[PDB]
Amino acid sequence: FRERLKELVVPKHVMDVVDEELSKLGLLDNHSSEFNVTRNYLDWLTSIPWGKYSNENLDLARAQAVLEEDHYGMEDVKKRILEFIAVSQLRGSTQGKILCFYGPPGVGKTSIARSIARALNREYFRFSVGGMTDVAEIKGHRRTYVGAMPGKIIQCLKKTKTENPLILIDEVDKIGRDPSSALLELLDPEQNANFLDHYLDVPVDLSKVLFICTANVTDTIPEPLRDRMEMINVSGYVAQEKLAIAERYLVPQARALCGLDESKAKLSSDVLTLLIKQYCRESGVRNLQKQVEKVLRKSAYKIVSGEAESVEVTPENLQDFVGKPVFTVERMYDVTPPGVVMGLAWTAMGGSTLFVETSLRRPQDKDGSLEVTGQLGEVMKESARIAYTFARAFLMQHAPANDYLVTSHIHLHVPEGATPKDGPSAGCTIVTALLSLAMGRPVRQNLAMTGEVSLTGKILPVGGIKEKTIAAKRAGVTCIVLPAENKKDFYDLAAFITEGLEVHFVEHYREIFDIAF
Amino acid sequence: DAIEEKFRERLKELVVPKHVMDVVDEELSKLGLLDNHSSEFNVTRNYLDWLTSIPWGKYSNENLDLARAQAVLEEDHYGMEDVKKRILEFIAVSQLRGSTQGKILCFYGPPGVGKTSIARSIARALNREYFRFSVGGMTDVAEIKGHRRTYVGAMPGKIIQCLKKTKTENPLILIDEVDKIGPSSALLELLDPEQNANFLDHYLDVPVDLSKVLFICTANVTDTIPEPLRDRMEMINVSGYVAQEKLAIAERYLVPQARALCGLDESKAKLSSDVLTLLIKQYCRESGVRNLQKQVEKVLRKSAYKIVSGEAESVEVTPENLQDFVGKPVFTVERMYDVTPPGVVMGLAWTAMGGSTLFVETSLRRPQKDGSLEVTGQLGEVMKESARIAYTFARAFLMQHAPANDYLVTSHIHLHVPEGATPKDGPSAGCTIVTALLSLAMGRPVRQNLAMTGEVSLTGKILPVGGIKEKTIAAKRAGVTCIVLPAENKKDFYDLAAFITEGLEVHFVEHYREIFDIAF
Amino acid sequence: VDKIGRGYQGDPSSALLELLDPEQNANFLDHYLDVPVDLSKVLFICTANVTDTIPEPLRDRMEMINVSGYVAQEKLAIAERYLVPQARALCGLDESKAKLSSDVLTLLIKQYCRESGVRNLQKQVEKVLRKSAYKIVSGEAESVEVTPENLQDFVGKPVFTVERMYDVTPPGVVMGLAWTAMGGSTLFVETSLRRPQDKDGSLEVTGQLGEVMKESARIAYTFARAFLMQHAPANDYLVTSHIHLHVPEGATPKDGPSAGCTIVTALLSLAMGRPVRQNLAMTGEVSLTGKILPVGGIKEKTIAAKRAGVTCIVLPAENKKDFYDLAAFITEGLEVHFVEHYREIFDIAF
Amino acid sequence: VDKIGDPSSALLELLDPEQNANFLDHYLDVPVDLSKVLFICTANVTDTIPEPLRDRMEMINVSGYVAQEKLAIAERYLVPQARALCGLDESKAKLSSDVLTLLIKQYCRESGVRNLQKQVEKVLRKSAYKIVSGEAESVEVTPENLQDFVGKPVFTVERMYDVTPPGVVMGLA
Ligand SMILES: Nc1ncnc2c1ncn2[C@@H]1O[C@H](COP(=O)(O)OP(=O)(O)OP(=O)(O)O)[C@@H](O)[C@H]1O
Ligand SMILES: *[B]([O])([O])[C]([C][C]([C])[C])[N]C(=O)[C]([C]C1=[C][C]=[C][C]=[C]1)[N]C(=O)C1=[C]N=[C][C]=N1
Ligand SMILES: *[B]([O])([O])[C]([C][C]([C])[C])[N]C(=O)[C]([C]C1=[C][C]=[C][C]=[C]1)[N]C(=O)C1=[C]N=[C][C]=N1
Ligand SMILES: *[B]([O])([O])[C]([C][C]([C])[C])[N]C(=O)[C]([C]C1=[C][C]=[C][C]=[C]1)[N]C(=O)C1=[C]N=[C][C]=N1
Ligand SMILES: Nc1ncnc2c1ncn2[C@@H]1O[C@H](COP(=O)(O)OP(=O)(O)O)[C@@H](O)[C@H]1O
Ligand SMILES: [Mg+2]
Repeated sequence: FRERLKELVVPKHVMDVVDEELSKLGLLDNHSSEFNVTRNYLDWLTSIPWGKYSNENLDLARAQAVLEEDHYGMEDVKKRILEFIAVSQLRGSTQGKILCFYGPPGVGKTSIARSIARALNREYFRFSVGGMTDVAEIKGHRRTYVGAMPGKIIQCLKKTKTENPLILIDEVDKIGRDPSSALLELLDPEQNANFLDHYLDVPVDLSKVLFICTANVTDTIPEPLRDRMEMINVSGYVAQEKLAIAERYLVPQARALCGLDESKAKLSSDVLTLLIKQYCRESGVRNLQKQVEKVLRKSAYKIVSGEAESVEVTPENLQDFVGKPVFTVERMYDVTPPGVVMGLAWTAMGGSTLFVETSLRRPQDKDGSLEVTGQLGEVMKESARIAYTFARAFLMQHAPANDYLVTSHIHLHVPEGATPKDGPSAGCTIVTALLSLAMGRPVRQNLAMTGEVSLTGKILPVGGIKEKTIAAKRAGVTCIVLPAENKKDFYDLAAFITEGLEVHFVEHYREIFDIAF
Repeated sequence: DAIEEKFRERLKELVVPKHVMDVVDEELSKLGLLDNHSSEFNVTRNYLDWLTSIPWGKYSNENLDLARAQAVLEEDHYGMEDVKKRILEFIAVSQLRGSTQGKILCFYGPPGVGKTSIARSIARALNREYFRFSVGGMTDVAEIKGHRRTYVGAMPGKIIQCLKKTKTENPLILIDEVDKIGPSSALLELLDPEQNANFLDHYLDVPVDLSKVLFICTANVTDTIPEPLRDRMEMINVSGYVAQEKLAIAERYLVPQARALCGLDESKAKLSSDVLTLLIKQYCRESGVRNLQKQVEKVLRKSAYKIVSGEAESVEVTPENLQDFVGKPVFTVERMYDVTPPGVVMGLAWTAMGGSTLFVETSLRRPQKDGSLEVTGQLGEVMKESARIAYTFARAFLMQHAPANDYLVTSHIHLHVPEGATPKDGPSAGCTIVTALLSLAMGRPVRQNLAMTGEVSLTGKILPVGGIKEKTIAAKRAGVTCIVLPAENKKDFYDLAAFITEGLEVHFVEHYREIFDIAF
Repeated sequence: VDKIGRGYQGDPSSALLELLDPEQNANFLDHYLDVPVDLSKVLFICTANVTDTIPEPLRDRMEMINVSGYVAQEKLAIAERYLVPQARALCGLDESKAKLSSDVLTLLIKQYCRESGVRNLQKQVEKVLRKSAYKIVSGEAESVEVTPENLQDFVGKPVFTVERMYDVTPPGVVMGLAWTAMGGSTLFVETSLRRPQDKDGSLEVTGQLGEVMKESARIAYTFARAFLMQHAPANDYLVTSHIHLHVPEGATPKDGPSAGCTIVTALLSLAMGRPVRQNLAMTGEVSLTGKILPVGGIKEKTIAAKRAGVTCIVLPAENKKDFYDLAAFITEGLEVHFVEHYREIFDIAF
Repeated sequence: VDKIGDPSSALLELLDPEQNANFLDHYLDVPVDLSKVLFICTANVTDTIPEPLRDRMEMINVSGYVAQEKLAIAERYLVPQARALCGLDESKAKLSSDVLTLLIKQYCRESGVRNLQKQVEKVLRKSAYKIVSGEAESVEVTPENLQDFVGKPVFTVERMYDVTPPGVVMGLA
């Protein structure tokens, strides 16, 4: 009854509400519907914590030791959390921000939230806005409908019993059809102080909550939401990074979940590099986690079934635990013919490498044409047209007797003809492929290039230098050609990502021609 | 019975009209006959709760001191001249007629230019009550007009809830994002001085008097607003700020507020004007100070960390060490061509994020039966048709000027506008395309620091264009020293601040012959 | 009534079919009363902007009567007889403290307020009046006068200033008239040789033309060929030349079956190397054999012609009733020629 | 579980092993420990609304059956149960192996046995009628009268060509 509120610091308006609802409760009689609906209303109103904050430890070094020990890498998230702690110290009060991590699947966006709430000692709640289409799942129903529930944030405040509980909203890319309004008001510093749930009319404060959001790509998020939160990039890992993550975090966790311990089941680091290079193709450690779980589960069975008293997974018997090595190519061409050139692409899942093939379409050396296939977007077809024009101009100025590309009928294809692809990059790639076909020369053998081209030959910047460079390193390239204006993007990469890479920053195509031949 | 007294007491400080009093008496006498357990009693008590929580005569005591209100406005925002002049005229009229009043305004402009915050500043300057009301993406008319008492989940809609929350009958309601409304025929009644005096909410079933509410709508564009709704409300433009205004805003409003938000002191964290100019010029590219606020907050956060953690006792940010806080510059090019080849010409464009500079490149698709022109660069249909017009006029002009050229009628040309991923549109760049074609044909480059904008017709007439301010700013920023505008944009250009048109040798033209004699 | 929601759950425009039945109003059955109520003595008045959005069964029960817009003279009368006095009653000013002379109001209508309604004129009037009130109550003045020179200091910069692209027409252009919501509008039709020689010819059109207008261009091109063949059988222009036709202001979309005669005249003037009469607008749909067919919006087109300084207007002969139903001040100084076939337009224009 | 309608958060809380020990139901005010019950859930597509379920739910994929496995299933489990349901027995109505392979190959090609079950029930109902009415004191189904029981074959010869001319080549879909 009224004892659930003597520990709470109840506001005045909600005090009037609970008083008038107590009057209604007392005037009504038992075993009646109205009695029960008022009972539920008052129970919900007296279950909300109206004045309490969780004791938040603003100690810097302890929180840094907490964060740095349960998650590898991810410097941006930890730096932002430490600055958050510093600002909370200076302000003297417990404050709240709105953050958003975006990155490929399985890079720690969800577990870093839990470790963060453990560091700040706040509570923790998670709920996904993925498939929801009606706003009553957040704002709640109304007290009049036959089945009435107060939503999914009042439930947070009730079960956590706090006013700053670090709500994590997973997967805000997926949104039905628009609850984005309720989302924004929930994620707005001007609409947070008063929330006004639908079930219980009285508003509640949310300006102390720490809203963390996780997405895979920023563009599917509504533009209104793309301004009420900061954007921290959680990036994918490399082979050695994945291996460190595996050894230090995945094997212990999966093992302690399966029941075994360090003696009864081991995984040599060579087995882990096998499960990384071949049995997995990703920028995260999700499928790697599944593979390690499968290995340890079969190990647990072989233990309990009495086939062996301890298992040591080696490269010699990994097949008995996972089967055959999918992904045993790692790049289409090993030695490129005169017509094909390696290019770099990227997407939300991470970087990727692709090739641009050219060929003659009719048997000779009335102008030539250029067929283009490969499920290419409109921008990519226009870039191919620009590349064709500039390649003809360049071949005329450099080898005025070739006559190729002027009388020849060419066909240009980008393999994997099933997957669609777009973008203004690979213009320099298309120019290089056409010129190498016209000259009958193959380009340097481990070489990838990325960069937009213009009708006069200038090389314009591109995007996603980090992921493209990761993919080029993984595909085993030694040289790489970039636009000169992406130097600042390239030199933000860690020192171990750009070790065996010979880099060239160019402004005009003549430099790319000098490099590729 | 005590609820009869509670309802009859709420209407003591109110001057209730006659029809509302009739409805209240009927509903009270009806409530005095129901059973406290039936749903009829619940719905009648809800009706009498909503009927008495309307401020039937309660007005707020507005501040009508012009000097006090001007001082309030001038110390909350910066340079919103038209909005402040409008509110001062509003006060002047309310003072000259002695009674309160209501209007329906619409502030429209690019994002982040303080449209939705000047509303709160005005509500404070006027001593009104402020209410937020978002309409973007709304689809249900029952949010404006409500449902009957009959239905279960029945609320009286947003305006009645406003009147109940603000407790005054002349609040300031900010109908936000009327250009993105999904439903809009209810607003035709909400804000229409004819019907406005008797607004019928479907729940109350008794008309309210919104004739003294100051409605303020915000939008980014006026093209997506229905024509009658644009006919109802008054449009007031809130344009984006130039670099100097952005600097003044950062120095006066953004850095102090971000220090307050980060819990700093002025002695601890300092940002010189050079650092702020560097931010504005290189780390953010938009019309209003919205990303600049984020950059300032980031710098101050990293300063707070360097202090609390124990690095230093004071942080003094310089244009040198600014990298250690926000990283490397983002927009440090300012121009694609330094010396234009014989076939490229610099044009001007603009968007909601300010103005831009783009070049029109041309070249030969085939060596040395007529010619063709292939255009690429993600051009809209208007831009492609302008390219066709430019091609035809360039052919005719070169025929009349150099009759023995034979170019432009026998050559196959490719025309490109770089940044091939960016979609472009608009009838301008006609003169730019004509100049590109003629320069490629004659083998001559244009004047070296020259930008031109203007729609061309089939006989060579230069027609007016839009966004002279933004194009002029972008040309000045890109190091342009000669600008060629249409003659009918002369007043648009001369109504610009003196610090924009300072070092620009401008030329106003009517026919293309004048542009040709300039550019060559 | 043209804005009722036809939602997934609810179509009230079908429940109106009983409320507005001239014969079945006498027994209108409400679902709460369950007793028919005689409604045949009620004066129902509906208001709409567009008529086609009302279902035909419903549109048949109403007596649709039209409330047209206002021409400049009616707008000036409305202003100085209802708007300025009401604006003064609102802003609490007096006739003696700020006077809006008829010259100022005429200029304000001519340059700023051009649509059919009278709702923007109200806003400009009260803008002037509130700026005067702020000058007065702030002590910057004790009385304000608004003249046609300091008007731009009150309302801003004019919105309409040119009214005419070409003042003297070259051998390829010809003036046509259009219907707009902001009064009428004048537009020209430019034609130009596209290739360096006077294997057949071709016509390319630009200017954001609708489908009906492109078809009108095709028909006008065919008839222009036929007419120039019968008239000057040795011209050979329009048969082997590559023409480009442009309706300037290439950003705004334009449509309609009019401008047939305009396009024929443009092509013929280009072929003969002759400009048309220097103050001559024309409008009319042409057919494949040359017949000039009726058009719409005669009031607006005539207003726009008279406003752009046109002295000779040409209309189809079946628009004579439309033209002579216009007020006396609209059609007083215009030499109008009504035509049935195109040959008459050719004789007028040359 | 993917045909569920708030029941989503209710299940999300129920399956949780930290809220498992205290499951207070609205009828019994007394809590009950459910930390010893074993929960299994089945579905057909993993495109249901809650994603944090799939974080706690361990997905296992039950693939289809090739024709041999379907025939073995039909001979061992399906036909006995259908006989039990129709009241027949192996002496009265017999379904040989070749007729079952024919039935699978020409009528039921999906990944499950939902269609083959209805087909064998159809055969057994026709057989029950034939033995009760008196057309035959015992029925023997054979690949030359199965259509008299189930109607026309659904699938066909599967080879448009037997010997390919110079132009045509067989691909697989
Ligand atoms: N001239 C100015 N003076 C002071 N502050 C300003 C000014 N312009 C913008 N701001 C600041 O910008 C911030 C946000 O601006 P606001 O959200 O009002 O922009 P907006 O135009 O409403 O954006 P949107 O159209 O997207 O709603 C406010 O905190 C405000 O202080
Ligand atoms: B480039 O950076 O623009 C690049 C060119 C690529 C087609 C060789 N495009 C991409 O990488 C796109 C993403 C994108 C970039 C820029 C604009 C629009 C889209 N990714 C892909 O095309 C792709 C295709 N298959 C697999 C992975 N990624
Ligand atoms: B012009 O004013 O028409 C201009 C031509 C430009 C492509 C050289 N176009 C634009 O300025 C458009 C805005 C617009 C104006 C008029 C009608 C429709 C649209 N802006 C852009 O195309 C653009 C492209 N890239 C970056 C920024 N703006
Ligand atoms: B005509 O009367 O059809 C005319 C042809 C004009 C392009 C020379 N068209 C219009 O008047 C249209 C309205 C219309 C009337 C009748 C049928 C279809 C359409 N208006 C416009 O074309 C226009 C032109 N410029 C600006 C705005 N509107
Ligand atoms: N640095 C890391 N240390 C430990 N675990 C990691 C790390 N990076 C990723 N993981 C693993 O990734 C998984 C979480 O991925 P998540 O961020 O949920 O991806 P998504 O939400 O995009 O599917 C966890 O199993 C976690 O163990
Ligand atoms: Mg706004």
